[PDB]
Amino acid sequence: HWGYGKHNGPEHWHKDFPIAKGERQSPVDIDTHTAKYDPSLKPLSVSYDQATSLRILNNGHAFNVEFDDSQDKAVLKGGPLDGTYRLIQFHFHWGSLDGQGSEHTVDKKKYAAELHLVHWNTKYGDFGKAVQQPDGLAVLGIFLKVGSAKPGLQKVVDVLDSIKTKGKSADFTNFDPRGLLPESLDYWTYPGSLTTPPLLECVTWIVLKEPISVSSEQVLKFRKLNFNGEGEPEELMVDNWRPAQPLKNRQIKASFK
Ligand SMILES: Cc1ccc(O)c(S)c1
Ligand SMILES: [Zn+2]
Repeated sequence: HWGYGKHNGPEHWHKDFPIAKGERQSPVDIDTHTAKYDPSLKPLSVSYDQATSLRILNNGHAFNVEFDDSQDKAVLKGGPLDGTYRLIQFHFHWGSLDGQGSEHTVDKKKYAAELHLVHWNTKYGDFGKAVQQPDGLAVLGIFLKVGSAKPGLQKVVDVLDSIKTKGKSADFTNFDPRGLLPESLDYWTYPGSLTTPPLLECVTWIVLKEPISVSSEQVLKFRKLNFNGEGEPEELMVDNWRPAQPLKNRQIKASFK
């Protein structure tokens, strides 16, 4: 099945998921000079004060920090969005080397990793019905660069050794995703897709301009995770990013001058 290696990586995914060569695939390169400022974008509203994390899971492709999305807590609205989108999980994509890892790129620059905070449009009732709709998801994408540590990330880094391999989970309560956000909410936005199979075209992407800084030791610990299950040959969970896809008939809009 699918993954990130030579035989089952991004160049292969189209055979099981033909939408891989669709009209609104993600990620894309963000050409900052041609992304036009849109003064009709309303400001972005991230309301994470009542977020309830539950668990962290190694799914064999990344790790997910999962949230209780059974009530009106942890919502994203405003910006380009009509309505309210509820946080369900976040995960990262990262590299084997600090010079690569992000899925979106900014004027072809690759960051060391990228955070995806995944939210579903509450008008569709749950995640599974929302990924059947073209406006079902909003993903807040945040770039990571290597420099100073991100103190708000440490509780995640410290739990990773308990979920080394595919299928492992760990209780992960009371984690506050506000500690993963940069100062500014200036962003670029465009219509796209999941960047992993099943590659569904449901996503309004909101990619923050300001990266967060994480330390070299924090990212090194992401790179000790494993794609394989326990008892299987070790394959380090690194380079779980899809490269940029054709922009096709899309415009990227900037929230800022
Ligand atoms: C499950 C899932 C939801 C949203 C996403 O952007 C990605 S990459 C994966
Ligand atoms: Zn992702």
